[PDB]
Amino acid sequence: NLLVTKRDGSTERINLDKIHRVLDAAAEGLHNVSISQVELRSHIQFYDGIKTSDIHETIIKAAADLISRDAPDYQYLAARLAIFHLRKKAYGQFEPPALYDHVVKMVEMGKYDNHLLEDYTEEEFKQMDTFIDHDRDMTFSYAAVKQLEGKYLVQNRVTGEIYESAQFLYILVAACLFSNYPRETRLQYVKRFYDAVSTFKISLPTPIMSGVRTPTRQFSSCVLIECGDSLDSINATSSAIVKYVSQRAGIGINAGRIRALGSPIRGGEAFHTGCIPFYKHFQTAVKSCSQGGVRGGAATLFYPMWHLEVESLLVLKNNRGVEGNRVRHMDYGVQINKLMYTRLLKGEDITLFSPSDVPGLYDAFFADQEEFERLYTKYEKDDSIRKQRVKAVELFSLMMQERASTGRIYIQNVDHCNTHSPFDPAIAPVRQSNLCLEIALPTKPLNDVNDENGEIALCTLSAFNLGAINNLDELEELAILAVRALDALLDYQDYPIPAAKRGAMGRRTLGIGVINFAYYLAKHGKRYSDGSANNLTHKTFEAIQYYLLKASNELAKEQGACPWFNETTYAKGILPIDTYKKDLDTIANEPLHYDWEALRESIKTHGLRNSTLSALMPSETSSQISNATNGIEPPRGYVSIKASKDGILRQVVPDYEHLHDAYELLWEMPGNDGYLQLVGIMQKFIDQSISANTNYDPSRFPSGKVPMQQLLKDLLTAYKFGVKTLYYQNTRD
Amino acid sequence: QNLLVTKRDGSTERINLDKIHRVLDAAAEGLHNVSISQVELRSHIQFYDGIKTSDIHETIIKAAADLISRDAPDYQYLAARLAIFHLRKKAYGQFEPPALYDHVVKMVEMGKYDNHLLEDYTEEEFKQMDTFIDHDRDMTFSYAAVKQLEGKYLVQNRVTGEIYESAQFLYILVAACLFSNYPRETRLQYVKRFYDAVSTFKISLPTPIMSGVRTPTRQFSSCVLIECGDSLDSINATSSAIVKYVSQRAGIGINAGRIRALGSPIRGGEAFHTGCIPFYKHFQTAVKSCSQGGVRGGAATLFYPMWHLEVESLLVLKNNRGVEGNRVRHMDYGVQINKLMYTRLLKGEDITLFSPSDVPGLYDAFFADQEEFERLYTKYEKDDSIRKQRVKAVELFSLMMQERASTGRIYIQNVDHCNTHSPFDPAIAPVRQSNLCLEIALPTKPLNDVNDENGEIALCTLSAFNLGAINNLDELEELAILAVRALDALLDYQDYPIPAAKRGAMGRRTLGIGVINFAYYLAKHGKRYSDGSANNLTHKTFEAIQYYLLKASNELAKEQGACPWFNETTYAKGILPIDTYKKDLDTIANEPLHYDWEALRESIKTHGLRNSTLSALMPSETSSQISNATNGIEPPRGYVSIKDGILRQVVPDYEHLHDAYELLWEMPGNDGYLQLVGIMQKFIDQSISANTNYDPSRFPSGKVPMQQLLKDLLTAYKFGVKTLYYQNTRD
Ligand SMILES: Nc1ncnc2c1ncn2[C@@H]1O[C@H](COP(=O)(O)OP(=O)(O)OP(=O)(O)O)[C@@H](O)[C@H]1O
Ligand SMILES: Nc1ncnc2c1ncn2[C@@H]1O[C@H](COP(=O)(O)OP(=O)(O)OP(=O)(O)O)[C@@H](O)[C@H]1O
Ligand SMILES: Nc1ncnc2c1ncn2[C@@H]1O[C@H](COP(=O)(O)OP(=O)(O)OP(=O)(O)O)[C@@H](O)[C@H]1O
Ligand SMILES: Nc1ncnc2c1ncn2[C@@H]1O[C@H](COP(=O)(O)OP(=O)(O)OP(=O)(O)O)[C@@H](O)[C@H]1O
Ligand SMILES: Nc1ncnc2c1ncn2[C@@H]1O[C@H](COP(=O)(O)OP(=O)(O)OP(=O)(O)O)[C@@H](O)[C@H]1O
Ligand SMILES: Nc1ncnc2c1ncn2[C@@H]1O[C@H](COP(=O)(O)OP(=O)(O)OP(=O)(O)O)[C@@H](O)[C@H]1O
Ligand SMILES: Nc1ccn([C@@H]2O[C@H](COP(=O)(O)OP(=O)(O)O)[C@@H](O)[C@H]2O)c(=O)n1
Ligand SMILES: Nc1ccn([C@@H]2O[C@H](COP(=O)(O)OP(=O)(O)O)[C@@H](O)[C@H]2O)c(=O)n1
Ligand SMILES: [Mg+2]
Ligand SMILES: [Mg+2]
Ligand SMILES: [Mg+2]
Ligand SMILES: [Mg+2]
Repeated sequence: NLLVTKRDGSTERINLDKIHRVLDAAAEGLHNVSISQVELRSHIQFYDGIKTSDIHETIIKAAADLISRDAPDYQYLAARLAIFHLRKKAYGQFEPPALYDHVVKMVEMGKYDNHLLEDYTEEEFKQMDTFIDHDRDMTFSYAAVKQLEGKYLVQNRVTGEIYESAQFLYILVAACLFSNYPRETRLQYVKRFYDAVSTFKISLPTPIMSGVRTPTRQFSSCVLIECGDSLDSINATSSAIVKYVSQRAGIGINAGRIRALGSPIRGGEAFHTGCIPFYKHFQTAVKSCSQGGVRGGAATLFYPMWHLEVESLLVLKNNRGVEGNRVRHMDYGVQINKLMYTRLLKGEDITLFSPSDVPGLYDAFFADQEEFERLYTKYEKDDSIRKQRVKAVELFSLMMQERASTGRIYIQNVDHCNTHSPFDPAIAPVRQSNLCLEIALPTKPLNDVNDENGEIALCTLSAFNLGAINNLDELEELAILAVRALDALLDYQDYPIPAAKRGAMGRRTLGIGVINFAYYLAKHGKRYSDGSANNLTHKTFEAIQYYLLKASNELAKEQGACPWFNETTYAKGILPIDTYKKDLDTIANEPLHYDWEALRESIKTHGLRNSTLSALMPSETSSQISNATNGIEPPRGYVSIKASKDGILRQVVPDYEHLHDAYELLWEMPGNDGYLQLVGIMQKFIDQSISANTNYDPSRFPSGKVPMQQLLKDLLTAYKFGVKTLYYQNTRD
Repeated sequence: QNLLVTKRDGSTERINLDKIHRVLDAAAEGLHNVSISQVELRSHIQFYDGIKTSDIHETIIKAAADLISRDAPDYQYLAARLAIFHLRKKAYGQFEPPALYDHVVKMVEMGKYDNHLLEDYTEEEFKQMDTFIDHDRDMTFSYAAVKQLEGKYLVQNRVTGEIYESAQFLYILVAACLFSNYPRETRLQYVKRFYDAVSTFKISLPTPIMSGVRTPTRQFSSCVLIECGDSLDSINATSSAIVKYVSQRAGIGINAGRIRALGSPIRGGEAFHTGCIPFYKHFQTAVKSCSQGGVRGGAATLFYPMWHLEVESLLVLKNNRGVEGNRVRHMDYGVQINKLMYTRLLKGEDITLFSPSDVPGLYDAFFADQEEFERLYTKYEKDDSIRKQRVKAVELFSLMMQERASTGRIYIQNVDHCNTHSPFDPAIAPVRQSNLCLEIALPTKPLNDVNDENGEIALCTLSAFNLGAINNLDELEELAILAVRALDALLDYQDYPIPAAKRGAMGRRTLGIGVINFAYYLAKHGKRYSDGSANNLTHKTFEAIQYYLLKASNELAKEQGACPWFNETTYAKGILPIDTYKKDLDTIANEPLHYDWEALRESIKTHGLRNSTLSALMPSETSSQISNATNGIEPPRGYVSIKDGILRQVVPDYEHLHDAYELLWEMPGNDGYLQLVGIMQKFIDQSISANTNYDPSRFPSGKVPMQQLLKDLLTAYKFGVKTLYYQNTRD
């Protein structure tokens, strides 16, 4: 005699057969799943007059809780049930409308960009509708669908109303990005690109997934802003942060130029009150807005190791201090070079300077290591220059201690970023990184928010799904599609800050990485830790960079090289294979299989459409769409528990049934050596950097505490193999 | 063995107590009831072998300063002169200052003085200005004055600590700079007259003028008012202007009430608005990012309407019982209230809260049109389609007064009073905010960029009349001419880092001239604050002040032209403050107008005013110490006030007036004080930094009841009080 409340507000007798019908449809083709089990977990929570939507959410939750090693197919059962509900939420029915009718209505509501109706005819929308396979929504895993409804699908962030479905997302991303292409080839690209992303061969980032089709055009994930030593630059930097955080971007801030506490201002008219009060101002700029209504804003701030306030800056995330000297809600990257490590190894002292007191030292730190060492030792001997001496061991230990405590103190090897780089340090040095330490681009400080002479670096991302290819030669066509889409995006999107448009239009920097690398190694029967994957990694990432360059080179023939191509090492006929750190020759003997010399000349002759092409991002969120292992990281477990706005999610490794023994889980590794070696080998070909993690299990160490010696050893090992940056440090609980 | 001292050059010589004694005799000349032996004994015991001669001098300064008392007040002059002696050595290497011209040349060469001085004046003119100077006026400072001189005002290295000048050089060059664009026929006559006025303490100058005017950095406006719009572009523009102006000696008043509430849709729902508090935090770090020109810390007051949707969250931002996520403690706040809000309180009704983005026209009418506000308010209160929240008026007001009592830093602005009794036409240029210390009330316009030419930032330049230095009220005629001319010339002389600020300054040319030594003034007339015995005297006094201020600015309009936007003032329509004051004042004062305001009215309507505003009563907490004045209109805490460390300051003429003063905690309540404020406000163009005071021990169970807090609040409104500054609670 129990009643349920329908969508129209009316009530009718409960019908358990209707629910069974829906469960049957979602369980089609699945193995080792039980409808009864979901029913048992669901029926008990029903009550008189329960809303029909609350019933649907109950059975989704019930199926999601049953995701396990014994029955992994619950990941599709839970996903499909969620898909069913999302259809009702968006369309009021299961079957999606015609694409054209959908677009017209959505443009009328102001949810889609007007250009869609201007750039495509009704005939073309009907033709694009034939490209769409809505049954591909039944190929998602549960974690994927939660990211879709939570972040990616176009929706009202106040109401919660869903406006679209996954395949409309995919086709309109493709339609918008190729909207400026000639009608002779346009739809052919739209279809090819739609297939590539909807069948998970190419992975798209969050701001593209949630942005490309909306009236707000900003799809770059990474924004790099260099701050100058003036109030005008600090104000400009702060404004650019607020504007770009609110428009879907994560921020990298370089504030190393700012003079130290106690420095004179205007000849001594003022006493400099320090960097920390300005860091706080950058922090509130980041936390002032949400990231385009999708997630919270975040930033990583960079400063040199030899900065005079470095001992104060290193403990900014430490919870044991007053608010006066704590800036906890930002991450930090300490910038290091060969000389600093040398002082550590020789057990010597490091001299701290304010960049305002040492002419030329800051610039040489990134561009010229010989000049740096000349100026550094010269200023160390100058009594007239304000300075402070610290033991290198104590300084490094403090850094690694804070890195261990928080996990969010990062390292950037600035010499590696410039000796092995797509840029000439004498023309455009790399002086910072981004939020997740995989981006390395040239920048220039601003004197105003609208300063035409400043440069903010933008990087637009994507990733190759290494688990979705049978041969490395598939990367060629995939690279062409990826490069063309991201490069066309640069002309398509808008730029709230003029200095950012400068860097984007001048360099056209792309950052394309990989996902499902752990799955990839598992299929080849290799491991992270023992070194069995060294040569396979070398072979694999050679193919990736080669086809990326080849695609960008061909696109230069068609549309012209980027305006500032002559500032690259590529322009001088220098390739990544020429400048890598030679210690890599001791850990890999895989030969080059592709014709780089023919490629070298073609680049030297026609140039590149893009100054950078590769960067290995963590893909923490975006990789969940294809149920991939994120980036290059090994999974935590066969069934991982990840975070979400709704609650906890269970995510299964791809093909657990056949590869349960093939995977090497994160905490099954003896140490970081094997991992750091793979990262170094990757870096040989990667244009920018890699979001490299370090991992430590306290229980594997005596007295349950990781010795400082081990931390410093892995740090030096990373530098030895040319690793440019270090991201998270994970400490097991 | 013999005890040695270390000289300045690093050498040593046998200690000579006679040298110290001789220095003490020079500083004690003409003083009474002081003992050199007392100072020497306290100093000698702290001496040690090889003691630096400069540490010797600092010791005898401390010794004299510790003997400052009611019994022997002249130690305040003993300690000061000793401090002046030492400051001479630091700046010149000797007691006697160099010739003015040689000093200026060297300081310009060192980059400590502005280049224009050597361009605008000849060597002959500097030698002539040197004849105006009386360096012996340095011996007329009190100790607190000299501590502010060496600490904040004298040109010095903020990293080194090196002093570069003395007080009379400060005074002569402030005058020389401000009148530097004057015709040579009258220029040096203005320089001498103005130098005499400030060095003999007739006119009091504010901190950024005292520490700024002669330096290469030209920004001397004390108050900067920035209105923020509901957009990121405006928020970014506001943040930039704050950082720039704090760094250049200014205090900030922020209007952030237009910002839509937490939960509001953005771009039709593309985003969820995360609230005002994260932006308030961004403003706080902007204020605290810089020092104020190297002199003191940055500070700001932020303003919002009482009917804002987040008002309950905004009111507790200084409350120390919360996580950092919803606490912005290092800023002050001004709650904006009007008649309709008070009515709901008195009637025991509800107040409806809105986000200004959801109530078209309500925010503007809140300041400009009380009739239209009530129409829109009641209309929107019944609209179900409009997001809203209802709160009992009693509970909302109690929360506000609770946080005001706990912190002392939650302020009140009666926005209707600020626009019905104003030099500005609310239909053209409404007053929508105040400043840091709640005495400034000027028009603003939000910016869309830091370089936006269509925005308006309000700047106010300050000064004060020393009421304890005048013999008759007609001496204000001369002093007003000097004060107005100096501040008006300053506007063309100084620079403007933000274009929107230059717009308001050049367009309205708003000045804020107040008073100091008011407590000393009442004491000389045998009046008190509390009983109402000074109501008519206050009326008579502040009538003369505003009249002579308007008259000075009216004459200045004839000579140089009225301000560009004079047409936006009530003065332009022939309306005077004596026409628009709150009528309840007629019940607490029957003093007639002694000056010809009708003749002035005709003159203003014809020739205009050089300045849109002229009067504002600032607290003058720092600047008043220079003349050893009682600060502003506030009564002293004691005969010896304790304000490097601790300072002792004696009220002027303690010997003859110890019985005439009425100390702060000798008062029954705030009624007598609030009536004086209301009477003052009748003539004041802008507002007054009005304090409320409470002694818990006078109340049952040692706690001031909310009913009493609300009574004083309503009393202030009753008498047309525009703003409320500090609430002081006795310990
Ligand atoms: N009478 C019912 N008794 C039990 N479950 C029901 C009943 N009607 C619908 N459900 C279940 O509720 C869930 C949500 O279905 P649905 O979104 O179609 O709700 P609805 O009220 O039927 O909507 P509409 O009337 O627009 O079709 C489904 O799992 C469906 O099987
Ligand atoms: N052909 C289908 N294949 C898969 N899922 C479907 C199909 N048709 C409908 N669904 C989904 O199943 C759920 C229930 O659909 P539907 O409203 O038709 O049934 P019901 O609500 O149980 O019954 P009714 O609403 O007619 O009382 C919805 O979430 C809908 O999107
Ligand atoms: N009042 C202040 N308080 C604290 N820091 C300040 C202040 N003014 C400027 N700074 C800092 O001093 C540095 C220089 O400031 P800025 O360049 O804008 O002024 P400037 O006139 O060029 O002086 P300088 O010639 O010394 O550089 C910057 O790091 C800025 O943040
Ligand atoms: N991502 C964001 N997170 C939080 N607050 C935001 C964000 N973007 C904008 N805001 C706030 O929303 C308000 C409106 O923003 P703004 O005017 O700059 O953008 P807009 O495109 O004009 O949007 P709208 O048309 O809704 O006004 C401002 O108060 C601003 O601070
Ligand atoms: N030999 C001394 N013994 C004791 N007190 C002294 C001696 N010389 C100076 N003083 C006192 O020290 C204080 C500081 O005086 P002053 O600045 O002139 O020091 P100084 O070393 O004598 O400098 P300078 O050489 O420039 O005259 C004064 O009170 C002075 O009387
Ligand atoms: N004529 C004066 N009137 C008042 N104070 C003076 C006079 N001459 C000097 N002083 C002050 O007295 C202090 C001491 O002056 P001065 O250096 O000449 O004497 P001293 O330090 O005691 O002895 P010494 O000759 O060893 O320096 C200084 O602070 C100086 O400014
Ligand atoms: N929570 C996050 C995650 C990523 N990012 C940005 O996205 C870049 C790559 O991160 P990612 O590949 O994990 O991001 P997703 O696109 O996978 O969400 C980083 O450099 C950040 O700039 C961010 O701003 N905020
Ligand atoms: N600590 C202070 C005090 C005052 N002020 C500014 O000075 C104005 C009047 O204060 P005041 O007259 O007490 O300042 P002084 O000139 O006496 O130092 C206020 O409106 C503030 O804008 C400031 O910026 N910082
Ligand atoms: Mg139904
Ligand atoms: Mg500078
Ligand atoms: Mg001496
Ligand atoms: Mg807007």
